[PDB]
Amino acid sequence: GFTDYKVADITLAAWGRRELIIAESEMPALMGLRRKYAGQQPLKGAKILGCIHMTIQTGVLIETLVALGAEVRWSSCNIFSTQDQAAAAIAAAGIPVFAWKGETEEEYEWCIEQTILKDGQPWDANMVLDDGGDLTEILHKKYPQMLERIHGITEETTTGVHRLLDMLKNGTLKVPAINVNDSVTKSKNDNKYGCRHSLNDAIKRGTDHLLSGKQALVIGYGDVGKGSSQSLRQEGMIVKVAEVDPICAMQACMDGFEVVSPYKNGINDGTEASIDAALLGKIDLIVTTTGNVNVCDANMLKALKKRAVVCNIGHFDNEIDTAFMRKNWAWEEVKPQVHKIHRTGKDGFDAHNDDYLILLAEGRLVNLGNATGHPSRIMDGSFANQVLAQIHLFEQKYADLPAAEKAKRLSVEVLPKKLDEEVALEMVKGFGGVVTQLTPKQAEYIGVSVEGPFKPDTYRY
Amino acid sequence: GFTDYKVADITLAAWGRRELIIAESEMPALMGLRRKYAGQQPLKGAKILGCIHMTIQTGVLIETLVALGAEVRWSSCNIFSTQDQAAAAIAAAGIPVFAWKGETEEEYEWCIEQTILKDGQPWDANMVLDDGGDLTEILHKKYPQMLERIHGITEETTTGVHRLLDMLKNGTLKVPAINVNDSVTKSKNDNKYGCRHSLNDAIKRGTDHLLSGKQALVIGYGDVGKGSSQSLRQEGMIVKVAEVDPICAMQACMDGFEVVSPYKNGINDGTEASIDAALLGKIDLIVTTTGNVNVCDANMLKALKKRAVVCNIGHFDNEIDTAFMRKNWAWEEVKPQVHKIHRTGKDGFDAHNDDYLILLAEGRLVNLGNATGHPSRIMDGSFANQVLAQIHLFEQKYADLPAAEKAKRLSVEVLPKKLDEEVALEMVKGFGGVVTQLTPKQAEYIGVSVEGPFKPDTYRY
Amino acid sequence: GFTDYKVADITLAAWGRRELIIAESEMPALMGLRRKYAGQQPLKGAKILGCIHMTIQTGVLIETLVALGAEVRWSSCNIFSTQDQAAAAIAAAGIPVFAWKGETEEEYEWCIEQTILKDGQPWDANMVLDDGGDLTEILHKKYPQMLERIHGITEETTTGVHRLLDMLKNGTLKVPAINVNDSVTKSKNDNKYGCRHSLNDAIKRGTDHLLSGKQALVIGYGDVGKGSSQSLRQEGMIVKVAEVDPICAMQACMDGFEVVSPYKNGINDGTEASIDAALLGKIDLIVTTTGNVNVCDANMLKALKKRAVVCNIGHFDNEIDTAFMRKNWAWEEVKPQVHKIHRTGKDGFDAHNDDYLILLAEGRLVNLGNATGHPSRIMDGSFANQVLAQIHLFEQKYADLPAAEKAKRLSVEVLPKKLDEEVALEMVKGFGGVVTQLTPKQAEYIGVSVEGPFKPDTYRY
Amino acid sequence: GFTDYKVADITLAAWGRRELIIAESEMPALMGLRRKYAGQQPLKGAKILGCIHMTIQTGVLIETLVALGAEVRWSSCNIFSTQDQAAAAIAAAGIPVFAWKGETEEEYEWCIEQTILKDGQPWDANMVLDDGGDLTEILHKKYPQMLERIHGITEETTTGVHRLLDMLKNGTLKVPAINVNDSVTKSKNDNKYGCRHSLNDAIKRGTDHLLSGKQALVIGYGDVGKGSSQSLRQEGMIVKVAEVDPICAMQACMDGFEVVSPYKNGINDGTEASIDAALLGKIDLIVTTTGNVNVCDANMLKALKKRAVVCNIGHFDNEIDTAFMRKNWAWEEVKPQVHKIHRTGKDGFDAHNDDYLILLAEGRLVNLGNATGHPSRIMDGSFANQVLAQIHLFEQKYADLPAAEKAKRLSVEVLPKKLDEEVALEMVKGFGGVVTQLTPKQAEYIGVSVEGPFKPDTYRY
Ligand SMILES: NC(=O)c1ccc[n+]([C@@H]2O[C@H](COP(=O)([O-])OP(=O)(O)OC[C@H]3O[C@@H](n4cnc5c(N)ncnc54)[C@H](O)[C@@H]3O)[C@@H](O)[C@H]2O)c1
Ligand SMILES: NC(=O)c1ccc[n+]([C@@H]2O[C@H](COP(=O)([O-])OP(=O)(O)OC[C@H]3O[C@@H](n4cnc5c(N)ncnc54)[C@H](O)[C@@H]3O)[C@@H](O)[C@H]2O)c1
Ligand SMILES: NC(=O)c1ccc[n+]([C@@H]2O[C@H](COP(=O)([O-])OP(=O)(O)OC[C@H]3O[C@@H](n4cnc5c(N)ncnc54)[C@H](O)[C@@H]3O)[C@@H](O)[C@H]2O)c1
Ligand SMILES: NC(=O)c1ccc[n+]([C@@H]2O[C@H](COP(=O)([O-])OP(=O)(O)OC[C@H]3O[C@@H](n4cnc5c(N)ncnc54)[C@H](O)[C@@H]3O)[C@@H](O)[C@H]2O)c1
Ligand SMILES: Nc1ncnc2[nH]cnc12
Ligand SMILES: Nc1ncnc2[nH]cnc12
Ligand SMILES: [K+]
Ligand SMILES: [K+]
Ligand SMILES: [K+]
Ligand SMILES: [K+]
Repeated sequence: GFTDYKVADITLAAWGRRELIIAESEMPALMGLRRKYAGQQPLKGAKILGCIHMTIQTGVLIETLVALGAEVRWSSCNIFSTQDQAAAAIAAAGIPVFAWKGETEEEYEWCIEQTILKDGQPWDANMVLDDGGDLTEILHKKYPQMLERIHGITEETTTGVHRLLDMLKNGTLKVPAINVNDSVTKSKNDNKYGCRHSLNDAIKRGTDHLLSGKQALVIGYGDVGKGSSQSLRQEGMIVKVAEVDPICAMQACMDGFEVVSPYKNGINDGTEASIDAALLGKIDLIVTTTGNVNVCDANMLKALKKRAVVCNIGHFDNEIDTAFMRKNWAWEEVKPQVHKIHRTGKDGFDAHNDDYLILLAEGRLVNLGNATGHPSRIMDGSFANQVLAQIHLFEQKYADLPAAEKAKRLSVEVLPKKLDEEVALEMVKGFGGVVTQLTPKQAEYIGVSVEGPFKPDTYRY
Repeated sequence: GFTDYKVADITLAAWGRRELIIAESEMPALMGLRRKYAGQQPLKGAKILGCIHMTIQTGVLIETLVALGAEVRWSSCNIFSTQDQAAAAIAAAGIPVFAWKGETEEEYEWCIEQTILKDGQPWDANMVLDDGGDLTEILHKKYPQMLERIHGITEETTTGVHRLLDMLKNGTLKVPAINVNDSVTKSKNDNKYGCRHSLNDAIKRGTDHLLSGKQALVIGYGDVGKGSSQSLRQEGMIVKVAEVDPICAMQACMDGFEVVSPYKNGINDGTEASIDAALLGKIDLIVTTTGNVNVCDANMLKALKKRAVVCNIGHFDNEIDTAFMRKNWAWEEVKPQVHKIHRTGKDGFDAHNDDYLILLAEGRLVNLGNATGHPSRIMDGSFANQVLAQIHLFEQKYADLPAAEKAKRLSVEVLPKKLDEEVALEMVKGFGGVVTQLTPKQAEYIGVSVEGPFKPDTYRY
Repeated sequence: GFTDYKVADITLAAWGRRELIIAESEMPALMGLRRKYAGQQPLKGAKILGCIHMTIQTGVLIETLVALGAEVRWSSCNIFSTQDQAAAAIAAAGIPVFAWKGETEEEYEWCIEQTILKDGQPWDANMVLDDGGDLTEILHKKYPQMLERIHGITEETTTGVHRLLDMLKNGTLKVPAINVNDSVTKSKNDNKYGCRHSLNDAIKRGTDHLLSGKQALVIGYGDVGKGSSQSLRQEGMIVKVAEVDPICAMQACMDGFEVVSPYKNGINDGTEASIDAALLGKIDLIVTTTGNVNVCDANMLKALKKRAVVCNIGHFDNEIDTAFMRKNWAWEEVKPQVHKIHRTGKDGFDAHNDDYLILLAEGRLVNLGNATGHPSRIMDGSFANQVLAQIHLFEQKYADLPAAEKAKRLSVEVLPKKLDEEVALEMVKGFGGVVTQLTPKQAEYIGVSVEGPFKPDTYRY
Repeated sequence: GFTDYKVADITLAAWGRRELIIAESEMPALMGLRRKYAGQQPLKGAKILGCIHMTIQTGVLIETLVALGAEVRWSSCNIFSTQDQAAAAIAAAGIPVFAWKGETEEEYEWCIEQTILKDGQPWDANMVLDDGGDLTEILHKKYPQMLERIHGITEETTTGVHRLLDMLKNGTLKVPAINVNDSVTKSKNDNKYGCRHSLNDAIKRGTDHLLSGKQALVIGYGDVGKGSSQSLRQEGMIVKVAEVDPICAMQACMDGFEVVSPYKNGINDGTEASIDAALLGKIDLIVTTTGNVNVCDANMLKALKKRAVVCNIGHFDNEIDTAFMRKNWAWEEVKPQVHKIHRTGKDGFDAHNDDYLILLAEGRLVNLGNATGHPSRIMDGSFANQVLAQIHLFEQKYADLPAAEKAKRLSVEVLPKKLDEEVALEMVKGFGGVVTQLTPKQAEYIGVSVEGPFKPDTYRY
């Protein structure tokens, strides 16, 4: 008689459950934590508000937290990223989840609100797991009294960490947080290799376009930009890379990419004259990866080669000026998450017009919107970190401390390197890899313990 | 009338000078510093003891320091790494240099001593530029009075930095140092991409072996191991990777390599029984990249496939147990830096014996020993950092500080990120790359200045 | 009032039509033929029985033949390869098509029969377009009177060509054929690069498995094996290749793959003892590419690592002994075209059993079964060849020739090189590529016409 | 007391002999033929004029022919391709060889003449082995009476085969020939993979330039162009490809290269206006691979980016207009086979001029001129074919036939596929590869013998 959920189609549960069982076999770090901590129940009494893409991989995360003793209430952090079979399997297990693929913005906020409210009143939540900071922001702005009982936030992604650090700098962050993004087994695994796997996957599913031999422009060359450029280059695209950070641009050059700017001499002065129209007129695919605002702007969209594909793999859709396209150009839906944007005008469209762009996922995160996001064996690292971070902040019991004790603990921290290494070891063993053990003499020679950690905290990998 | 040098053949100078003029055109960051600072003469009065591979690239470094006002006395930090035409060109310019390819160990020490002593007495040195820490160690052990007047050390390489940090922790470091290795435009340029360019280069020059289709084992997957594995994989080798650090091993797996140990279950217990003989018996090439001791040990050498190539690209030769091979097996020189090691015994050799290994550079740094090390356009980054570090420590004038002020400044530091970025920008422009400029709104959106720095100090790239 | 069709769901037609309009923009060679020949109507009077995967790409092929004057009746050549929106769009256009994704074998035969018969009697067919030879075989065995009036067969694929050549050698082939497979713009485009695009695509859609870091075994290294191995290697798989042809195996070695056999010393003597159990126990993915029989046999399936993925990209499913798996092991459907094969026995299954294989598309062509097959821009080459071949055989009018003249024309031929080159030129222009024109002196120097052909017929590319 | 030779330095013989002994271990097909045929002496009585690059690999070929009973007289087919240690080792073995690195054109012709003449009179030669057709041409034009006693020519390379086919077409070829180039274990091994190994090798040895991140233009995309493009792309160059053959251009696009022409719209009308100056002004490296004339012409050389590298890997230097550069621009030798070409004029040069090109090997085959050509394990295939071809033509005894028998045998033929496969098998075993044996049922299923051949003669691989 469980009704405390909202999903697209509960009859997808058995399919979702089959995929969860496969995903468990692909997630040895996460399932190792389930086995290790199940007897101890370290999350007994935890009540976790979770806001992260309701995929099969998030399902394994949810059920690990529950297996460790937690209660949860769950929503997705993006309108297109839910896998409806994953949501159904979680709801069928008696877990409150409010998520479906293809929400409206109003439905998106309503879903988050259904996690925060139980029976019309604030749930007695005491932990937060977030991806991008939307739940964290709603709590601080609209439900500040609830933060009086919450011990911590564990934040998944680069954009969400930025938002937390802004709150900390401004003195508005109310509970301590763990930056899960910056574990090496997250940032340099999920952010990079996850996008390598799933960017070309999403473009193929949405368009079935041949990529070999065509010209791509990747805006950004951080972790997501690195993985995205490789996703395209390994398919045979001719990839050009734009960057504002000269160190990242240096890496792009050494990795074998030509570094270009959409703007003449790199100067974005707001005029059409500043656009390198020759460059943009040759691009078949543009991908934004920055976490910044308006990096694929209206003048760039006007200058792109006819029939170019436009997509964003950063957290928020404002990387592309889709608002300009909504105001000026006609949208022809090809299928869900695939639209032809007719640059002829806004008053209907000609089904045979040759002057259109193909926009994927309406500019929302394309790997999750047009495919299934990162694969389970990659998300294993990110979500093992999430579980460890939830255990730590819940055990620390910040909400129970005296006000003086709270002041010294109000921070944004990362996990210790030793735990990062232990997650990595389980990942390596999952591939069948065999890590060598240092001899006592070798450990002494390089100045480390045989057990690790093996690198100083300054090490960049 | 200049005689204050010792090189292989001074008649090679004109050839060296032609290569220096080409290298200047490949080193825009370093030559940009030469142009920016020449008028100001920031190194006027500096007297630099330099100990680093006497290559064409080091020649451009030397002449940049001199162009900024320094005097120098120079030696190589490896017995096989000098390019004799580079050494000749520097000596022909009136610069004291003591370096040739193929020194003995006694000659190597004598060359360092010739930089320290001028006319039989300590030179009036006040700065140190070092690669690996050998000059730094000799000064601390044998010439402490000279360190009294030295303002700082700028150290090039991972191994040298480790030695500095040991001295700092023991309270034996006498002057402050800059860790040049850990600029991103050094570590994630030189250490990685430099070895990608130069490892396969050296193996080809030493052996002319086809690499495609053959089996390689790379010991280590830090920056050098990453570049080395790519150097071989891009040639079509089937590359396996060993590691003690599970995070580095995770990267190897995600990069498409099989992670293996020379020892059964990774346990190095000193017996032949622990060697994975089946694995080592299929390896055609082994490369050590660790900075550690005895990572290609006697039992591994005994188990390698007949005619395997053995080489080391870490700083010191003790990565491979070459002492064991000198004691037990006969060495047939093919040509300089290429030896067949006959596993039949040590009492002469059979020129037609099939049971040998090919050892490159007698186990010393193979890229420099059997080829020319990293290319100018990569060394541009490392050496622009060296020049900036020399300017900073020389301007700080630590030797002239009172004892109480010395105590506050005795440290090992890295260059600020802003300078790292400015070096990278010159490198990118050298490729013809165009970096984009943030708009004021974008810079505000991500919380940075339009001029940078663009990343927090914690960022790993 | 059109009812002469059978598809899954006619309401998918508008979606299919949108994808056809996109595919037209990705198929410049095929659309160029449509424009070049539309006025001349070279297929006026042609009545084409077509049997080839009812995809969007085949839709553009069908509508090109119709635009040139043909009437057609169409079926798919595989039970899982139809895209239902493509079938719907073709039926909605008034074209007889009998095809849906997920036919039974009985439905598959019924669909072919519906093209052959119209209103219960033989259609007035005079041309055949086939992929794999199934329609060709049915006509020869069951409808010889129909072949009397058929001018030729244009055969798409390696397996179908082999079947034609068998009939020719036995004197049972009744009408001439064009081997479309062996145009360079087919075999060395479609067979190789098509599988490079679509193999990893299908595995991702079926399983969402990370491929990087895992072990693959590709059986075969012809055109399909070459593209398949690249599809996996570019994702970071560690790919091993099996072959019976030592020249193809040599290419695999030089391409950077380890060449292995499932059998000890390559000897397939039918016993379990001949299986290299150590090798197969480390394989995460096996792909068959051979066009041969039982190349992934029962003993290999028994020896594979638990949870390995098993798939076939050759034309027919008998490359894998799926009959053995149907007889002995329980099948758990995950979703359409994805089955867990439980090696515990056949009397039901345990949903949590760890000892299963994942079989894709029930062993049928995996790229079409689990994804969408090759992309439009690659199929452009194959299908431009098909149109040219249909024009040529239809113009030759073999059925109308006297017996003595038929005897001189009964053959299996390829298209002339000049047409192969003209197809390629349109493909290159589609990428924006610019082919250089020889000067008269250069053309004389190498002995060719400025217009081509540029290579002798013996050239292998 | 052997004096019938001319080499650079006979004291290099011991070094050459050590490298020959290593090369034997890298050439299993060739050494397998030595072992197989040594007892039978199938070349007893053969007297072979040989004209092919006097490398270590050619040394193993020579000594295989001698071991099979032949006498030989040898020269190089290029002025820069000899390895002086290889020439010395052969001369020290008592084999007549006339070859050194850095011959003049006059010395080149004199060396060929020393093979043709013994003691001032024509040698009683009866077999010819040639690479490029220079010896074959001299025999036909200047020594036609010698061809009356010669049983055949075995020709190594694409350009030499073209010359033979021209003679055959004109009725001027006097003896039958075997096209060794067109074995698959030659053309699709040597021509492609050999250049992949040795192009980047030669550029690194000549210039030590970083290649990653720089722009290359490869003229041609046949076998040499394919291997050359990969040599550069795998180092991280951004490679553009020019072609006159649209099928080869199609392959370039699908392999992930942008296809461009040096001429606007591909039209080479002889004017400077036709040069795409924007394209050429961005190219850092141009490589000619065509076997054609003037594919890197004077107007292209004028338009290249300052400091671009120019080289040719086709057989003859006339691919580049070096004559134009000799007449107009000053040459500054950096070192042997490396020249800066100063575009400021011809009246001396400024050592610091920035407007120069770097020409490698004076436009002669760059892999052999600036490095050591293809590696032994690749040349194994080519030279096993050469030995088989020499055995066959010598056994056929064309010169001894009646005039009527000669007419029916005057042809240019390739080796049978069965032998091509047997060479390939030895190559595969050299990598440790294991070829699978077909079962009787499988061989029947695909219509081949279990022993091969496995493909029809039309197969392109
Ligand atoms: N879709 C996914 O699965 C996924 C995964 C991880 C992270 N993310 C999101 O992707 C975004 C990027 O994350 P990251 O970890 O790569 O961050 P990052 O900071 O490592 O990289 C962002 C890069 O963008 C560059 N950049 C900023 N403004 C630019 C501009 N105007 N033009 C060009 N380059 C510009 C920055 O210099 C930086 O190198 C964030 O929004 C993050 O939350 C998405
Ligand atoms: N030849 C060159 O041009 C060049 C360039 C840069 C640095 N170096 C030298 O190369 C060495 C490595 O430098 P780095 O910057 O890559 O250091 P690093 O710390 O980044 O990498 C060394 C790696 O070796 C691994 N390792 C240690 N012991 C091991 C063992 N027994 N088995 C397997 N892996 C083991 C460590 O876990 C680590 O990841 C140093 O000696 C450095 O000075 C050489
Ligand atoms: N799925 C697709 O889209 C697609 C595309 C083109 C062709 N095909 C089909 O794929 C198959 C292969 O086509 P192809 O053009 O690559 O043929 P091919 O003749 O070029 O290659 C087949 C290869 O299999 C090898 N082989 C045969 N028996 C073997 C065995 N027991 N073990 C290992 N290797 C073995 C052969 O030596 C040969 O090199 C055919 O059935 C063809 O019709 C499928
Ligand atoms: N250096 C080496 O080790 C080596 C090895 C093998 C062959 N070769 C030589 O290399 C040359 C090429 O041999 P191949 O086997 O690759 O021949 P190929 O016929 O396979 O390729 C030559 C290519 O050049 C193209 N081409 C011709 N004129 C052109 C032009 N003006 N612009 C652009 N492309 C043009 C042709 O279309 C063709 O595809 C020959 O001279 C051959 O003897 C050298
Ligand atoms: N599959 C996935 N599940 C959850 N969050 C993700 N972020 C990226 N891919 C994801
Ligand atoms: N190493 C080599 N020896 C002889 N001929 C060659 N052609 C190309 N490389 C060669
Ligand atoms: K997924
Ligand atoms: K160098
Ligand atoms: K498709
Ligand atoms: K060689």
